[PDB]
Amino acid sequence: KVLNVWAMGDEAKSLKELAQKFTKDTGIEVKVQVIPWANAHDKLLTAVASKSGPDVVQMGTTWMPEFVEAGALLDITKDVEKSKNMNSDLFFPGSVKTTQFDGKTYGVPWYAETRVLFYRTDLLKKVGYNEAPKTWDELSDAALKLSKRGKDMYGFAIDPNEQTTGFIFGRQNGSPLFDKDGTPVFNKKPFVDTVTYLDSFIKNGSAPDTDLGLDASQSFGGDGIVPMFMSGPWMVNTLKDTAPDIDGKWATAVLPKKENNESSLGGANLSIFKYSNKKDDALKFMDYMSQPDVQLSWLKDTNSMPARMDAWEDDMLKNDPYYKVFGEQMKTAEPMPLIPQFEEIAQLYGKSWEQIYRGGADVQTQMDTFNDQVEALLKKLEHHHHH
Ligand SMILES: OC[C@H]1O[C@@H](O[C@H]2[C@H](O[C@H]3[C@H](O[C@@H]4[C@@H](O)[C@H](O)[C@@H](CO)O[C@@H]4O)O[C@H](CO)[C@@H](O)[C@@H]3O)O[C@H](CO)[C@@H](O)[C@@H]2O)[C@H](O)[C@@H](O)[C@@H]1O
Ligand SMILES: [Mg+2]
Repeated sequence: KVLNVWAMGDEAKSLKELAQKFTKDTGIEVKVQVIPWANAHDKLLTAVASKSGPDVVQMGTTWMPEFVEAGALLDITKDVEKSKNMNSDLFFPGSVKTTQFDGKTYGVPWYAETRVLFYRTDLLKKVGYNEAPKTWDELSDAALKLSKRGKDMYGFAIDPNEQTTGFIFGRQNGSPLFDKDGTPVFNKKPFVDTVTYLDSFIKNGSAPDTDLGLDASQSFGGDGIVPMFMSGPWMVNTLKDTAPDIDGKWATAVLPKKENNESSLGGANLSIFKYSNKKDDALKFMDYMSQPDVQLSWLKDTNSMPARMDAWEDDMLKNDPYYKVFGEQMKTAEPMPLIPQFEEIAQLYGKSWEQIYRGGADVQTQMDTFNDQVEALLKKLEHHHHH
């Protein structure tokens, strides 16, 4: 009797609230499950293996190609063309790219995100930076200077389990990641030099080489143990809600540049699980949640980025300092490679990064290994497409 919705993290709390109003408005009962992002990919895999799971699923954009490849998401092309709230034409092209495969559409953008630099304005001033670092050389320099405040003080965080980080920096140094032929180029100089660059922060003590176990207010607030980092909109919301002691002492900025300062485009879509016996009510739910006023309500409350383009004309999105930075960054933000093995490739990058930063492996050598692993994965997939 109940429409099952799987959602993730902090956003799923807003979705649960909205779903309560949906149930009041339509009479359709809805149970929203809240799944940590850390566990979600495994939970999705289990649902696919068992063909049992939710009716509506919040899908991280980077996993769209995987779960379309697996046949787990319903083709909703005809249905979204005929909604006035879910039509692809309303959304940013980069967001739409995460939903469309071989001419068919498999979800509706729910929110977008991109990654920006968060920095303590007061602490950067004290090391001679009146504005955020704007190049790789400046990020390195400021970070190293901030790390000299003390043995347990740092300058910049590199999250070893953040799928986007290595690949963002790689593209900034001109690596396409995969060349025109689909061949991975992780062992070519642009990428190798990127990973050397990131390792430089570990080697010089300016990025922590273990998880310090601090929440954002404890690491970025107070005396600013970690005084620069990269994140998305959800960290503006977190810091506004949890770090009052640094109100007026931090800001965001666009990413520092190397060749370019491109960031990632991510977020989440709403999709219908292929095996659902509630497809009609799933679509009603998605249409309702795509109402522009329903969207803007929760988006602005959480400082989140709409994937719907006309939302950006809203006075807050044009004039709020955080939204100005996100909007600027979004102009050039690109999805991670939209390939069905992305997550597994990212996890492989993670292992290789750990061999380097913790194991002391030579970067070129480890990138040769990693690139071979990736090529092997791609061949393994190709073979499934050639029976
Ligand atoms: O990778 C799948 C999917 O990720 C989306 O990013 C979402 C982000 O998830 C990242 C995670 O963030 C956590 C946060 O969820 C958690 O509440 C706090 C406190 O525990 O810690 C982090 O900040 O970070 C890990 C790396 O450590 C990363 O793997 C996750 O992707 O969570 C945000 C808060 O819910 C979401 O706003 C954000 O969308 C991408 O947007 C999407 O493209 C990816 O497919
Ligand atoms: Mg130090």
